Amino acid sequence: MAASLLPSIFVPLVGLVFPAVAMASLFLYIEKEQV
Amino acid sequence: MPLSDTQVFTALFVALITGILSLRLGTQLYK
Amino acid sequence: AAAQGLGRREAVYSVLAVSAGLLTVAYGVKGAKDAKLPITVGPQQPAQVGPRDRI
Amino acid sequence: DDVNVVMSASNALALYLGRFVFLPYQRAQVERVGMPTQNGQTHFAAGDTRAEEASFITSTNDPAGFNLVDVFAWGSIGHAIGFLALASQSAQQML
Amino acid sequence: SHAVKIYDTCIGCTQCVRACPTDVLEMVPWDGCKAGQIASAPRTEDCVGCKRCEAACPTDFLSVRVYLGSETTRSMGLAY
Amino acid sequence: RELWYPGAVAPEYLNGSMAGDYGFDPLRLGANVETLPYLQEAELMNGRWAMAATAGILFTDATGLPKWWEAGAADYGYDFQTLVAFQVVVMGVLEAFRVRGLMKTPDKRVKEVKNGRLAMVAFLGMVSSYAVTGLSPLEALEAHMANPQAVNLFTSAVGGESVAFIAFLSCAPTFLLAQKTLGDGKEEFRPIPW
Amino acid sequence: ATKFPKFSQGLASDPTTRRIWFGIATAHDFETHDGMTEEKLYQKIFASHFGQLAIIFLWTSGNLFHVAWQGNFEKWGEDPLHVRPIAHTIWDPHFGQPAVEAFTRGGASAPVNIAYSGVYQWWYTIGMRTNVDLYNGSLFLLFVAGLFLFAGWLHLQPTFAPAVSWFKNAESRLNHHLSGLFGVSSLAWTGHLVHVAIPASRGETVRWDNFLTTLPHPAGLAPFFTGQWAVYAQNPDTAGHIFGTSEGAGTAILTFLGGFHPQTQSLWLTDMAHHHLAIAVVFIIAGHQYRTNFGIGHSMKEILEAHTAPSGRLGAGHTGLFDTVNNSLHFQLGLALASVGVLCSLTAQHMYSMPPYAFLAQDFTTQAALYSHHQYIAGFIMCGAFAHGAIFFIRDYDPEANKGNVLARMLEHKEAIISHLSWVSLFLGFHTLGLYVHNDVMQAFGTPEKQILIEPVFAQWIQAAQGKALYGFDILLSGDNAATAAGNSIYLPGWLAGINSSTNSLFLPIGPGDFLVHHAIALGLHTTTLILVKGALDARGSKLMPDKKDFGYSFPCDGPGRGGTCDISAWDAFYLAVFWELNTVSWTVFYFHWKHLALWQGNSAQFDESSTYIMGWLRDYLWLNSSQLINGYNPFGMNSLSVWAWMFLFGHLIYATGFMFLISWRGYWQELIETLVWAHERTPLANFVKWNDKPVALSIVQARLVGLTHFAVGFVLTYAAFVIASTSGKFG
Amino acid sequence: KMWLPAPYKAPAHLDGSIAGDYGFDPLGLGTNPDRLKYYQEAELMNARWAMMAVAGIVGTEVAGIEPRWWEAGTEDYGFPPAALLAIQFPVMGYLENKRIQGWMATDANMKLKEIKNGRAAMIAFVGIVVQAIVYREGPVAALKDHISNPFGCNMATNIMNIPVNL
Ligand code: CLA
Ligand code: CLA
Ligand code: CLA
Ligand code: CLA
Ligand code: CLA
Ligand SMILES: CC1=C(/C=C/C(C)=C/C=C/C(C)=C/C=C/C=C(C)/C=C/C=C(C)/C=C/C2=C(C)CCCC2(C)C)C(C)(C)CCC1
Ligand SMILES: CC1=C(/C=C/C(C)=C/C=C/C(C)=C/C=C/C=C(C)/C=C/C=C(C)/C=C/C2=C(C)CCCC2(C)C)C(C)(C)CCC1
Ligand code: SF4
Ligand code: SF4
Ligand code: SF4
Repeated sequence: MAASLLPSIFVPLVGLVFPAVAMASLFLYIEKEQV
Repeated sequence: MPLSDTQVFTALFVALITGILSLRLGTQLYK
Repeated sequence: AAAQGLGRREAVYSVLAVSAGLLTVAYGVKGAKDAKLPITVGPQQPAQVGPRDRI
Repeated sequence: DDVNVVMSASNALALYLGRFVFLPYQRAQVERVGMPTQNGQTHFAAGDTRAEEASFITSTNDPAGFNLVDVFAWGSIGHAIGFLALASQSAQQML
Repeated sequence: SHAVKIYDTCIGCTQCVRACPTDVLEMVPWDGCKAGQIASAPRTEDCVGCKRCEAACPTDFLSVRVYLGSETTRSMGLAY
Repeated sequence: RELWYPGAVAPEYLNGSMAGDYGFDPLRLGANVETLPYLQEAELMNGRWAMAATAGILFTDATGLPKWWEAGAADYGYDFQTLVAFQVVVMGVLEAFRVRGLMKTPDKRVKEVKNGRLAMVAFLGMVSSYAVTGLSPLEALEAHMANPQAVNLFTSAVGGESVAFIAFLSCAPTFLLAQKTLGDGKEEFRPIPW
Repeated sequence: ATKFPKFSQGLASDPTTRRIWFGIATAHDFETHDGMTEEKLYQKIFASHFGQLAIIFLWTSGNLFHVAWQGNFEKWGEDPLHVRPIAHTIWDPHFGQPAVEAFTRGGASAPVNIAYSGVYQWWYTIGMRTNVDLYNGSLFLLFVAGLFLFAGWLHLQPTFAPAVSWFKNAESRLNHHLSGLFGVSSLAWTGHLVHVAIPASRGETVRWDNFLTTLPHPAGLAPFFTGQWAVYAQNPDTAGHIFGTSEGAGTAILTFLGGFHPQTQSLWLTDMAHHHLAIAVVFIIAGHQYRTNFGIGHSMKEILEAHTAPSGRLGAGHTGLFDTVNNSLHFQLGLALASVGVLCSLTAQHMYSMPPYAFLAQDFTTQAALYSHHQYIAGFIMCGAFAHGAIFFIRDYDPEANKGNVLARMLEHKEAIISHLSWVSLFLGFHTLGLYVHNDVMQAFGTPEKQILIEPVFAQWIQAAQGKALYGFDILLSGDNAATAAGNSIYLPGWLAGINSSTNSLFLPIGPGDFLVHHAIALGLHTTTLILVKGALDARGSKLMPDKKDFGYSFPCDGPGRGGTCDISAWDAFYLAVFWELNTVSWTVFYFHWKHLALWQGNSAQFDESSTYIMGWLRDYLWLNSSQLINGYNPFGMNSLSVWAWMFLFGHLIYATGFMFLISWRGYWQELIETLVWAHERTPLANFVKWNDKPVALSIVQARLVGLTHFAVGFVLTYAAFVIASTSGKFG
Repeated sequence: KMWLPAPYKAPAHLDGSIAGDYGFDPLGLGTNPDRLKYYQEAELMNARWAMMAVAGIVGTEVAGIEPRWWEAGTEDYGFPPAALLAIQFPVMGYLENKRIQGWMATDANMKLKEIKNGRAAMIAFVGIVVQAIVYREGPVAALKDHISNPFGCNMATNIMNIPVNL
């Protein structure tokens, strides 16, 4: 059922998982050498 | 009356498709 | 041998992505409740009404 | 029928007005005021292919060249006047 | 690096050159002014952008102008 | 060779060399060359376990034994702790041997691949059908065959979800065709970059 | 070189951390990108507009989904005055048990946030009643957002990508936006109101299921096409009408009653439907003005060309401005921002006084939050409009082409404009501050009767002209003459009932405190305009720096020579004017909030007494209404205002951190970073890890921006926390 | 020859090569040739679907299987709508994907007759929908009522008399 499950999954997903992947990914791209 | 679980998950799947389309638009912009 | 497959960077990337998914799923399903977080425990108290009798 | 008489008459009246009274003035104004131009050249002349002028706007046997767009503009004016008259009349009657 | 431009109002007083802390500017022969010399900026890559030349230029308006552009190591004045 | 839909474009790293290669990898998980053999072997393993699971579920269900979801609670000779210790030891040894063999290293291969793929789909189907309706696979099949028109996934509790997903699947290749014919197909990014 | 500044080689080769910061900052400045043509500029702008429109629609769909799923929209609809709206559930792992037990408001079984955005009143007024309707709306807007994302993707392909000339087609764009984006949209909204919102307000639910079967009016379209349009106004809603029920419910769908619905204290929905209909007609007519493809209509170039004053007082008139506006994206952006900011101010100033949503006037926290929201947005948009005009003067202004037109004339008498702006600002500030200080002293010295209390008779006289009978001028609508007699056929009874009532805020009573604060507002607007107009007109050069146009819009300075040229750029003029904009908007919303709080406690005398001197604002408004806010959490537990207390202190933190970036400047920090570089390089076990980008201090412009952002963020968050917490603590 | 009388000259992009070409592009939509070809195919498709819809509606109403066509979705066939979408979407996706790949891979009188009957079927389907909205009688029944009382049953009266028949 959605109400009892989805908040407890998506709040860490959007506030811990997605930030981690996004920052790591952006770091890897920004520091990626032009060549 | 609360929303049914099927309603929430259908809207969430539509959101996932919308997010895919947003990624397509972002990649196209980056070109 | 304990780090046989992990010596590759992209193998570590897959490990950490899978670990992130499993930890977030388990936390939202079972981990939070097991730790007895106050947010997982219900309010279990009578409610209070704001001013102008606004619940 | 009151609405039909006043409305049809009004629309046709506006059409005739556009055809003879302000037609020379309107045509003189569109002669004086050129086509819209960007950077000194028309939108179509600058590359806006979607700004290609229509062809049906000149296909007219009217002595004064009252094309279909002139018909639609003056019929709109006549419909606006007529419905304003109807609406105002209804106010004056029941309010 | 930055961009340093010398304009023909220069009187060849050499003050821009003497004020430069990175040796970007130099005096060259020139018939346009009485003094017989105009400044130039060959070593533009070394311009940190401190604009001491503009501060030391007496001519109104300035004959030397520094336009801050792409920032390199030397332009940023980093010892690291 | 036929791809995962008529009109698809196989990824350049999917050239039909591997068994069962239908050029299906929208998320580019096998795009990296060095992990692609690992992902092949993960497919083969998950398929093999799903095949064994499908056999052990269907035979158990059709022979009147306890239901697959209930089979854990049955009274066995060995308790949970000793059984999991046995499992840990023997599967660790066997998987060590499998890993070292993998480190060392047509028709039948493709057959196995397809079979495993069907199994994994069929096992996911059994788990989902139990989770939605509470009916075992043969009971679910009998219920479907009794009233095929109205007793189905798309009329269950997750029916609208399934209808939306099938709509997405049906309308995906048309959008991919537009993307090919209009765009250049020169993506510098992959859905899974690693 | 690195790949992140894909659009800037000069930043790609930068070896310092400034690369990352300036690649973030200059990402959306498409005009300064390497190898950027005008066609690519316009196509990318078009697709970005598609993108953030899809963002807007996803934001709206998210609001709808959260209210539908986690909100209490049905229960709120049952008892709008005794149910606090719910925004969304809180799932915070950091909450303690008192926090979980204190944030559970409404009828929720989980911690929630009380929706102060008014979306409940708006959605109830438009006919939405159940969570299913809100869910359907959210799903539809999800589909719309996906459609716009696909449209952006499609119009980025070379076949579908439009040329520059398509964007430069001004006549067609404005014709279609006036007729269709404005006019037809207003017509469709009217159709919604007539078919759905009004019937839902009168009790009968008209959804898509029973749409096409329930006539919105007892008569069909016969009165419409037979011209008997007054039938649709025959029987309006009764004064004793309860919203959402059939008691005292009329049948008229379109009318001009005016005033407010007595039970909801908001505008009559039939009035607002008739309103949108009239707008639809006017704008559909207006969208046929210009000539596109059919040999009729005006040409905007020639409109501008023919409007030149014969006496030559304006110079060459508007000759050459069509191409100036059309080719300058910054001119268009400044105009659009100017208008949008004025509109946002108008929405703030009209929604509080003329609430369009049922049960919005009774919810005071939402009114305060909405007014503050739109005024701060308006002020920022205004600052942007002026900044983009300065950018137009630098990048896009052509003196040779604009020779002799009003714009070159502005350049010619810019000194007069700036000097008179300085004069009016100095006069206003001297006299307003002096009168405030005088009143402070007289109150301090125990003789408040000696205060200079100027009665604002001009605004009171306007109110008397507009129907207010408090002051007794009795001239135009308060008196008995032709204007009132003409008004008293349709609208004026309801307007007079609304304006002469002490409860609503249609035209509040005005006193000497209102005089002094409006003059403070005038000071703020005149000074912000001074700074911004000075930045725009001196953007291209001044006596201190004649060749300012060669340095771009935003540069740090021109060195310490010539006495010093700090904050000389037009960007720096904007940066300075944002402070004055925040100050002015804060003055306006402090005035709003205090006057309304006095009204809502029922004692307007408090504001009318204590608003004439600054200590009264500091004591009876700031100190007095901050009591419950700061007591959100304390050693004796916490309550529902602990989050707003934390945000209050949070905004204070950001404001102070901004002060750091604003006061201390680069060169102290650069040397400090140099010592830190040495330390890291010479630390054992830490020299194993080395930076890819050389760490450097924030550049001058960058840090000015960072400090301004912190200043503004702390400003907005502190005041949002205050205005919400105090109003909710006293009224819910 | 042309949608307007003889002193009408067609726009350049409509040179008469396509079947049923009467130079009717007053908005100039088909100026781009590749888009004109895509629109030719879209016209053919929408036309064929309008034909199928009109023919099916008239068949089910004249023969009396399904009067008042608009509620055919509500009628119970034993097969609920959700699974009907679930089976339609794969099959119709396959058919339309195959058709569009054929179109991208690539008698004049017969083609002209087809396109003209398509434009007629489009107009007819629009009329069926709007009449059904305003009158709530089936198409053939609406025709019968028009024949019996032409001045009592028409748009200029059915719009005047929505409340009495709805
Ligand atoms: C922009 C709109 C918006 C906003 C601000 C929020 C905000 C929130 N949502 Mg909601 N949500 C939205 C749209 C939005 N949602 C939509 C359209 C859906 C699909 C129907 C959902 C479905 C949803 C569920 C099912 C749940 C939340 C939850 C949450 C909360 C935090 C966890 C989270 O972020 O997971 C959000 C989950 C996602 C799967 C992502 C959905 C976001 C939309 C679809 C995309 C928005 C992107 C944005 C415009 C651009 C981002 C780029 C950049 C600016 C960062 C928070 C109150 C959870 C909650 O209530 O926790 C207490 C929860 O359980 N949301
Ligand atoms: C250290 C303390 C702390 C922490 C970590 C949190 C954390 C959280 N709180 Mg809690 N809270 C705290 C203290 C804290 N709180 C205190 C003291 C109070 C007062 C009692 C509250 C009151 C409170 C309430 C009332 C609510 C929360 C909510 C939340 C959640 C936000 C959901 C989310 O992740 O959205 C995603 C994160 C954001 C949207 C933040 C965006 C901000 C950034 C900086 C904007 C700019 C972005 C920019 C583009 C850069 C992005 C980089 C990116 C790629 C990484 C989160 C779990 C909410 C919640 O649970 O709803 C689901 C909620 O409603 N909290
Ligand atoms: C009928 C035809 C039509 C219509 C509907 C539109 C519609 C639109 N065009 Mg335009 N456009 C047209 C023809 C049309 N276009 C033509 C012929 C051309 C070629 C010249 C263009 C060229 C063009 C360009 C070049 C661009 C657009 C853009 C846009 C979008 C702007 C966003 C917007 O609507 O802001 C929302 C605005 C309104 C709804 C109207 C504003 C009214 C005021 C400000 C507010 C009043 C609101 C009201 C009081 C209610 C508010 C409260 C309520 C919500 C509670 C919009 C969807 C932009 C874009 O890319 O977006 C994708 C863009 O850059 N158009
Ligand atoms: C429709 C509106 C609109 C549009 C299209 C633009 C477009 C543009 N502006 Mg304009 N502008 C606008 C509104 C607009 N702006 C407004 C309202 C303001 C006033 C605030 C400005 C002020 C402004 C200045 C001063 C400048 C521009 C510039 C530009 C250009 C580049 C933007 C840039 O540098 O990258 C994108 C910008 C950024 C990434 C910086 C955003 C940083 C924000 C402020 C951080 C905010 C923090 C966040 C809210 C806090 C979260 C909450 C907290 C609790 C954690 C571009 C042409 C620049 C330029 O070169 O022009 C040619 C320039 O110098 N504009
Ligand atoms: C409360 C703080 C404060 C005050 C009083 C001022 C006052 C002023 N600013 Mg400043 N400003 C401030 C904060 C402040 N600013 C901040 C933080 C910023 C952001 C950087 C700015 C940015 C700014 C800009 C960018 C501009 C101004 C301008 C102005 C003037 C506006 C005209 C006016 O009101 O004249 C009335 C003047 C005053 C109220 C000043 C004080 C005069 C006092 C009352 C007289 C004292 C007499 C008394 C005998 C003194 C005893 C001293 C004795 C010991 C010698 C004025 C001098 C504008 C300007 O110059 O316009 C001409 C302008 O361009 N200011
Ligand atoms: C044959 C001929 C003739 C005659 C002709 C005619 C007579 C024509 C006509 C025509 C017409 C007769 C036309 C019309 C037109 C119309 C129109 C085009 C309309 C429009 C409308 C509108 C636009 C509307 C709007 C509105 C509405 C919708 C509602 C609201 C209000 C209003 C009104 C605003 C003659 C003998 C001379 C000569 C020879 C030939
Ligand atoms: C910098 C620049 C820019 C920008 C600027 C700006 C931003 C401005 C603003 C401006 C503004 C913001 C303005 C405003 C205005 C307003 C007005 C003008 C108003 C009016 C009103 C009226 C007229 C009214 C009347 C009346 C009354 C009194 C009341 C009642 C009703 C009536 C109607 C009767 C540009 C880009 C352009 C250019 C370049 C430079
Ligand atoms: S630039 Fe200014 S300072 Fe340097 S030489 Fe020419 S004049 Fe003298
Ligand atoms: S800026 Fe500093 S370095 Fe560059 S030239 Fe002028 S003085 Fe020499
Ligand atoms: S900013 Fe700092 S450095 Fe640049 S001029 Fe002003 S003071 Fe000298």
